[PDB]
Formats: sequence, structure tokens, C-alpha cells
Amino acid sequence: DTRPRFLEQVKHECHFFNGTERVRFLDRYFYHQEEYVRFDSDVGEYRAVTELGRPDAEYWNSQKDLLEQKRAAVDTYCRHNYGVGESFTVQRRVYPEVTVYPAKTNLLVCSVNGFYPGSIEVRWFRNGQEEKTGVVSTGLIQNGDWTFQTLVMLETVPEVYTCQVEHPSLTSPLTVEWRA
Amino acid sequence: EHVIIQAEFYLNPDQSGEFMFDFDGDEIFHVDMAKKETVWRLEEFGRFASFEAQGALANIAVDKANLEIMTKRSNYTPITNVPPEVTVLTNSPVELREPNVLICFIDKFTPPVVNVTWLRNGKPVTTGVSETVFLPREDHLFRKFHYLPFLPSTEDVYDCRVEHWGLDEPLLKHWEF
Amino acid sequence: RKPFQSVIADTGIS
Ligand SMILES: *[C@@H]1O[C@H](CO)[C@@H](O[C@@H]2O[C@H](CO)[C@@H](O)[C@H](O)[C@H]2NC(C)=O)[C@H](O)[C@H]1NC(C)=O
Ligand SMILES: *[C@@H]1O[C@H](CO)[C@@H](O)[C@H](O)[C@H]1NC(C)=O
Repeated sequence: DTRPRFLEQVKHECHFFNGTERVRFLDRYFYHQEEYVRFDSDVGEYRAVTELGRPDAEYWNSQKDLLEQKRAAVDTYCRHNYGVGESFTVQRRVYPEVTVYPAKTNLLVCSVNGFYPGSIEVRWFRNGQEEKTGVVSTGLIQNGDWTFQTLVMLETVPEVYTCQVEHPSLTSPLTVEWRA
Repeated sequence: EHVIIQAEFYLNPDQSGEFMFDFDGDEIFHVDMAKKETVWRLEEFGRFASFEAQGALANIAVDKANLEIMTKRSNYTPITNVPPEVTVLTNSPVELREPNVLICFIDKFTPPVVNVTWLRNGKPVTTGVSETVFLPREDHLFRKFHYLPFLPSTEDVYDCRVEHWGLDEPLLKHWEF
Repeated sequence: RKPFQSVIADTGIS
């Protein structure tokens, strides 16, 4: 396929700080991956992000009913949709599954699977005390299905090893034990 | 604390569009523009919420209008192809005879056109496979997931085959027990 | 129960 490609994106972004106590709405226009013009609710009118967006910003800023409508969007759009989705997004809790197994390169893998939300602390312990400098991880992995996972690996010569998991779904830490 | 993004694109000359809602990087729903129906990322979301899927066509029609304008304004500057990072991992730790899911993660690419095939022992498999639509990234590139439910065996190897205009050859990511 | 609301892009000038 010889033909050249041309792509327009638009992202209508609602940013929430302390639930709906503080909201910022951003109406962002893209040509390929280059933002050319944006509306920001903290500014209350359009601004050109590049040369290519100057005509659209002038044009749109001259239509006062258009700007009037966009400035109500923190209430009619952002706060409305937070309120629609809260109970199954903001309040979604899915518990982690924790396994420990040895791997080749010798590694103790602490696998933490199927949890929501994303915020998690995984710590390695060897006979009592905490190891940081021999630990390597996957980072947080989004599975694309409203579920994360992470693999936290201890580079070690296998004593009693304990993997500690802290997640919002758990009243207290989950601590899994592995004996050599 | 949280971001909700209504993200849309339109692409010429393919005339491919997409309309979708994202919460903190997860898809809430997209509109199937053909059928005019709301496709919920999880079944359960559709018990709590509705959408006017009919109206998504109006939004895409504005994006096409804007594209035609920006195409001329840019002097017909075409998109630069960016080939994907591809990674293959399981839902959970693999145990023999314990059903599991292979995830193919296709990340950081444009334009949003991609051929993905699951290969079992080098042959295409479709039983049970599902995929997401193109998902937006903070850098305005795309990411995408394909899923293959499978029964783990010592006798099968798997590959995710990914075709994109940014790549010389198709890209194969290997997995095996 | 409750509907999600979309906003529409503004159309630019030629
Ligand atoms: C995805 O697969 C399709 C079809 O399998 C590829 O397309 C075709 O091959 C060339 C493209 O220049 C054309 O002569 C045909 O019209 C297409 N065939 C079919 C059956 O559609 C398409 O290019 C692939 N996409 C990518 C990114 O490689
Ligand atoms: C969030 O909202 C309430 C006001 O309704 C405020 O009193 C509270 O302190 C806020 N929380 C934080 C962490 O600021």
C-alpha cells in the first residue's frame, strides 16, 4: 500500500482531584500525535498549542455561546460521568492472587495477579529482615481487562523467605512463606 | 486521582474511526460504528450505565471534517509509521492442565492499523480469542491487547504474529511451557 | 441506570 496516512485525534479529558471536589476539563485536538489546539477549564478559552492551531483558536474563541457551553462542561460532562461510573470504577476492588516459585537466572518469583486498583506494595524478606538491592520486577502490568499483575523477583542462593503484599482490597498485609 | 477520557480518531485514506471511553488507562466501552451499539469492556458495566451509541457517528463525522482541514493546512504532511513493542505474558502462573489466558500486548505504535494472529505450533487459532480496540496513550501513540484462552501442555508452543507498516517483516513473540 | 454523556469536537475553519 503506497498511500500516505493522515490521522486526527480528539481527547476530551476530565481530571479529578479528591473525587469531584476539584475538576479540570481539557478538550485536546491532535494531527497525527501533535496537539495543535486545546480548551482548558482553568483558562476558560482555546489556546493554539502549535502554529497549525492558531486559526481554530481565533475562530472558536469568537463564538461566545460555544465558550459558555464548554465552561459548564466541568459540571454537565466531567462531574456527570464521574457520578455515572463511580460505583464500578472508582470503587472497584479485586483481590490479588499470590504465588511464589523458584525460576532460572536462581530467582524467587513472587507473582501477584488479577488485582484492582493498580496501587500495590510487594516486599521480599529473608529470615526476618527486608531485601531491596537483590530485587528486580516487571513493574505494574495492566492486563487490559481491569486487572493488573506484577512479578517481584529476588536474586538469591536458596532458609525461610516471605513475600509481603499490601493492597487496598486487604484489611492487613498478605504474607506468603516459601521454605527451601 | 482519576482521569476519564473520551478519545476518538479518524484515519484517511482507510476511513477507519473509533470512539471510546477510558478510566485511568482501562476502556469503559467503545461504539461499534457499523451496528450502532455500545460494547461494554465488562458485561457488568452495562447493568449500571447506558450510552447513546447512535451519536458517535456525528463525532467521527466532525473528526473527518477536521482531518480534511488539517491535511491541507499541514501541506499534506503524512504520519510517520511507528512500529509496535510486542510482549506476550499469561494472566497467571502456568500450571499443567490448569486453563489460563495468553495476553499479547501491542504497545506504542501508529497509525492505528494492525494485523494480530495467535499461532499454536505455527498455525493460526481463533477458538476463544478476543481483542480490544485501539487504546490511547499519554504520548498519542496506540496500544492494543489480544487474548487466547488455552490449556497448558508440554507439546505446544505459541507465537503472537504482528503486522504493522512500521515493521520490515511480521514480528513474532514466542511463548512456551 | 445512568447514561454516560459525550461532548462533540468543535469543527475548525477553512
Ligand atoms: C492486514 O491484512 C490485510 C489482508 O490480509 C492486508 O492487505 C492486503 O494486501 C494488499 C495491501 O496493500 C492489497 O493488495 C489487498 O487488497 C489486501 N488484501 C486483503 C485480503 O485485504 C493488510 O495490509 C494487512 N495490514 C497490515 C498493517 O499489514
Ligand atoms: C475532599 O473533600 C472534602 C470536601 O467535601 C474535604 O473536606 C476533604 O478534606 C477533601 N479531602 C482531601 C484529601 O483534601
